Amino acid sequence: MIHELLLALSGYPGSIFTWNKRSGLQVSQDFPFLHPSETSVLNRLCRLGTDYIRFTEFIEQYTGHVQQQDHHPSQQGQGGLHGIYLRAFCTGLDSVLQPYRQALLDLEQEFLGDPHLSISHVNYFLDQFQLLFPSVMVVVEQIKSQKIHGCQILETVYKHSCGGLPPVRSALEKILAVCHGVMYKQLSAWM
Amino acid sequence: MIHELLLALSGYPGSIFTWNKRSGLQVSQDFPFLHPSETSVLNRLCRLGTDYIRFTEFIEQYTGHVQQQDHHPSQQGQGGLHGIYLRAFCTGLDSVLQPYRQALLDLEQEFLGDPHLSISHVNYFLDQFQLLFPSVMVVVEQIKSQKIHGCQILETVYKHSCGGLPPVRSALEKILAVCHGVMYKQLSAWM
Amino acid sequence: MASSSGAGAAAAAAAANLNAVRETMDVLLEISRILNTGLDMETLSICVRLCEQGINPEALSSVIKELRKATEALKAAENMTS
Amino acid sequence: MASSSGAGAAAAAAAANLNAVRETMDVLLEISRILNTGLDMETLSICVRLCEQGINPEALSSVIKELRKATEALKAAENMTS
Amino acid sequence: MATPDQKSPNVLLQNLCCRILGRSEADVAQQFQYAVRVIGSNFAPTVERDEFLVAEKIKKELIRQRREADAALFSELHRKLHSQGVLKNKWSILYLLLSLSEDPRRQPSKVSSYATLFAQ
Amino acid sequence: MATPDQKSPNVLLQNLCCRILGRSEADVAQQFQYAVRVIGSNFAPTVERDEFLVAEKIKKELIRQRREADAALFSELHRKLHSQGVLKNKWSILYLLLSLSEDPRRQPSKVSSYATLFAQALPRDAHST
Amino acid sequence: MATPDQKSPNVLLQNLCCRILGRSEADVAQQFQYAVRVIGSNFAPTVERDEFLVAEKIKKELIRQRREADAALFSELHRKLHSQGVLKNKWSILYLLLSLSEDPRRQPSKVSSYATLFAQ
Amino acid sequence: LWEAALTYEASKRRCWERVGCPPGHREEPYLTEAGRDAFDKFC
Amino acid sequence: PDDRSWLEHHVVHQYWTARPSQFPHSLHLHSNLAAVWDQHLYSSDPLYVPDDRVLVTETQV
Amino acid sequence: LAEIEKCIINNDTTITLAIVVDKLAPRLSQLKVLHKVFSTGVAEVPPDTRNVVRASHLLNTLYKAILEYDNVGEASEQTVSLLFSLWVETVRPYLQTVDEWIVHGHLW
Repeated sequence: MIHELLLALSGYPGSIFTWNKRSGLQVSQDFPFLHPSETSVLNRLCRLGTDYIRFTEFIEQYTGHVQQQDHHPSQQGQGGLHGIYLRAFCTGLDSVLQPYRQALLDLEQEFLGDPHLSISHVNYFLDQFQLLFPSVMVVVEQIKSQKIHGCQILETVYKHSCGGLPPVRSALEKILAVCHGVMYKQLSAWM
Repeated sequence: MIHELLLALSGYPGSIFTWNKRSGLQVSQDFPFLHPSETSVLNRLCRLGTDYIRFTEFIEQYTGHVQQQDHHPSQQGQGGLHGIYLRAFCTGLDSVLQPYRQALLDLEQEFLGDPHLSISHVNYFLDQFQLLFPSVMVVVEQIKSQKIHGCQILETVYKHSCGGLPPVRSALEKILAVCHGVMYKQLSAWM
Repeated sequence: MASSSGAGAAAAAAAANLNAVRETMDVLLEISRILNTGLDMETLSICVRLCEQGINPEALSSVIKELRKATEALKAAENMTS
Repeated sequence: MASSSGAGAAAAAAAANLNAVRETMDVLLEISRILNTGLDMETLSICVRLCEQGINPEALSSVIKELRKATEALKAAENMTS
Repeated sequence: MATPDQKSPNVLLQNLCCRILGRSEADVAQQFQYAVRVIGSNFAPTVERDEFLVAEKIKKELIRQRREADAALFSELHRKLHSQGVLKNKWSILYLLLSLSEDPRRQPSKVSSYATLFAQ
Repeated sequence: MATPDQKSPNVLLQNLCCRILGRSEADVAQQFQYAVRVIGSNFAPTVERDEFLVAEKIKKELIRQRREADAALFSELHRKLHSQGVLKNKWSILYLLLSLSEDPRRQPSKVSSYATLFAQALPRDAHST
Repeated sequence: MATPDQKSPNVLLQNLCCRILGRSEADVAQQFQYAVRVIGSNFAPTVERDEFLVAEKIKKELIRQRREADAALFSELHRKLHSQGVLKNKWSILYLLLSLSEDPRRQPSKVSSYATLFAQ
Repeated sequence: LWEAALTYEASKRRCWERVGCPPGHREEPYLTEAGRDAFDKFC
Repeated sequence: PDDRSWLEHHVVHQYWTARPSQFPHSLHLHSNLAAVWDQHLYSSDPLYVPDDRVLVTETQV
Repeated sequence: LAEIEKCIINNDTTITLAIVVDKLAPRLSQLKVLHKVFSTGVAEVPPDTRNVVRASHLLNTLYKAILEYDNVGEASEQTVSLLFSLWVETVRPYLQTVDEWIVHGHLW
């Protein structure tokens, strides 16, 4: 069951964990082998997993798809995520999700090591990402909704980088560092 | 089998890899002990081996016989591949197969070192020759089919020297150099 | 809101399955009536389950016909002996 | 062919038991390290065998403490004579 | 492999016997044994295992029985069933239903009570 | 190829003395005799075979050393140990380890006070051993 | 010259059963008895005892299955086999191969678990 | 003896097909790749 | 074939062949998740006909 | 891939599908980029295009991809290197033809 849960968390929805385009990742049904309270807790973790899946979908939407060659590259950034800043945003998001992927693999290995471990151990171990991911998802959704383009995206990230969540602060600092690297590269080219 | 496979590649057909004068080296049949994907890999390797065998057969056909001192050397060129340039061509082909033989010996040493090695390692190691041999075989088949004779074969080699494969280009340069050495010997005698 | 997704989805799936089963049973009943097969809901459900379990339709049909003939012979014997 | 399956499975079970014992001993060593007990693997194994062999835990604890004090006194005597 | 708690073929056959005969399971034991023997026998493959061929055969049979309206209704119901996609073995159910169709005009040859004579 | 088997106390004590003193058994004969005398008349019918008391004591000790994270790790380790069925006398092993435990703080280099409390444990003495 | 100990058809059939079932000869005793009963039964002569007629029938059957390429391949393989002359009973082997051909288009009628009842 | 037995190392290979004894079980290579003796058996 | 069958059992199972290789697996819930899921499906929908599924090893996959 | 297969063959360590996917993740990303670039450079080229026209379309696609990956920065380094190698290889025949025209005065 843990392997299936991780696969859903790894982006492979199954018969237990159903993905809904509208609702995101959800537990598909009541399983006879789970206590309903255990089902409730698992779905509570599945909320974080759903956010992760939606983040991965966004990553594919903005970096995984070929940029339509609309002659005016400035407007490609509006409707579709496009622009070097958009690529930097996607790269930063993937870099921030890399530690989560590593933690998920470590959890899988640990659960493989000890058959007496329960899902509660994962819920403990994964709670840090259950707190981290929602804020970054909100920031990304704001970027998408405001159609931030070019360096104006950098300004928005800076404004969001001043958040109060220390882990969110560090993650946004990493993203801002990548964006500033892109900005500095452009500035280098100009100067 | 790996030793048997190399022997088939070394010209010793067996029960799994049969040599057919018409079909060349081929996997004899589907065996119950291999996955069909392994059968496909084996068939690709047998394709390479077939090309090698055909090259060796051509080498024997045009180089393997002692030159009959038939008084008229000019008529040998018509039916049979003949001429000093033909001998140079066969020598070049054997020289190009010499590095292939060396690579096969290195593969043999590796398989002796590790009995757990699989066909994928050979396919990786032998892929360079899997790319080299088909092009040279095509060139040789064109020479045979067009009955290129004397130094006019050299012109075809030049045409073949324009290939895109860097290793094939280098090999054809070596062969052309040997043929030009013979041509220069004749030219020296004349001049 | 997080915890609710498994049981709620299970309930929605069960309701949809029940409605689909009802629709299928109605279609099957209409087909049986048009063909004058003489099958009731329970017998039709049993036949459907057997076919889903892989029973040969020719064997199943022969068995059903033989069982009906045996039931008719038994009813005739019971009515003649009564 | 029948008989060979039992001895191989028994040997595998013994090896698994050995690995489990090793894991348990590792856990105990980690516990000692967190507790800064100062026991080495051989000493820990000897103590484990003694407790497993039925040594009275109050007696075992008193004996261990006395032995540790004696070992410390012997090490101090060896360092004073050196 | 989602095997619905399918009560054993024996239990299903017993339920079928009880329903068809209108008697309890205990009264159909000989009939249950006969059913088990019939079900266990190897049957030749059905004449048609193609849903569309079975539908066409059903339509032709209904037209031959002068049930053209029933043929159209059968075709429509078959289309609806195919679109519903709930049944895994449509060909088997269609073949069974076709094989079980009875012509209302041909007076059922009432199984003579005489079959009971040999049971003793 | 060693199979676990009950070996006489003399062999175990000899090995223990050898490893503790780091000398041959001939060189620890006096110490061996003293230990043998003390150990030879000591059966603990008074020890309550209850792991929970030992675990609680270990937790309290860890808290005293400001090692609450280590206490959690110890709890998890105890859970894993219970999961494994290698040890039968866990109460004895835990009691021995706790008695032989040395405080890393005694981190630091000493421990604040030793106001032993009545808390303690059970006396088991109640049974007719 | 001691023609390899070609074990009697009963032993060969037993080995074949063991291979097909993936069980030892001792586990297929009931199946071996069934095989002996089948083999001892009188079988009708094959419909066609002509190698070329059998090849043509195979090609026609493959065409009926819309496998025209497979029909051509079958005709070519049959010509090659006839020319090779290694097989003494070409008509019998062709009839066997025809009997063993399977239509890839017909969805396998999953054998109801109930068939096992008669296996005992 | 338990401690002499303690000095036994065991395979770290695990699988999610096995949970009761994850001491490894040697996937056992296949199609050539089991070495010369298996190839001779195949021949 | 017996020696060859013994090797074939010990040289990796014919699962890659259309012959069904049954392999022993742990029945633990975490290890038998496929079997437990099949059981739940079998328990949940009376219309569920079990499809023939090929069991493959994770290493084999 | 061969190194992964060797590690699988050794069977000494538990290798899971997740572990393999993660190991191939950088390679999988490079493969995705290569697939898109190849589709644009070759697959998008109409079959009836003149070889000169096919080549020019491929070359322009390569140039545009190069610009995109250079603007993508450090995260595309493996992809940028791949694209640079592709460009160098594709220009090798073109540069050779240019060289032959410049040196021998003959457009071969």
